Amino acid sequence: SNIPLEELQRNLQFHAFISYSGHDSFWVKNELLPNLEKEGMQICLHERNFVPGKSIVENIITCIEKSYKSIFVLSPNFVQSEWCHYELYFAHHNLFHEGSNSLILILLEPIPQYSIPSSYHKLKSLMARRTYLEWPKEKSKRGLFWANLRAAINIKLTEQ
Repeated sequence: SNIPLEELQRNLQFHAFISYSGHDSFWVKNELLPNLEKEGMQICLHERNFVPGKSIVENIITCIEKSYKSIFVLSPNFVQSEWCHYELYFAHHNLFHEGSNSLILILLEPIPQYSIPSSYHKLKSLMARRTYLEWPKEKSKRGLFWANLRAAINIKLTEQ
């Protein structure tokens, strides 16, 4: 019931790469990863999988290149401690060709406008699309979130 990565055009190793902030580690390790790995998905994680002897940027790009999708756990913590790596890399490399299925945005916590610096142009461009999956506060809507998340991971990539 999951995408066979070996039957893809590229030699991908993971179904999705999860980029998150350390301050959001509890939800990622007790909700995100359990719900994805129990379904049989291979996850490139921000903590593990990173190879020693390389920079943090190289480890992130390596996880992205070996993953069918990339997941950003958007939150005030993610903006202040994680997004800068992507804002700097997007200024020179546009590997996510705009409107593409490659990037999946999870809004774990609402991001206030004041906490977003005026220099994070790509972050404002991504959140303006209103295509992110919001973590619901109601427990009854949790099952809808996971169904939407697994679908976003397993949907066919748009031609980019």
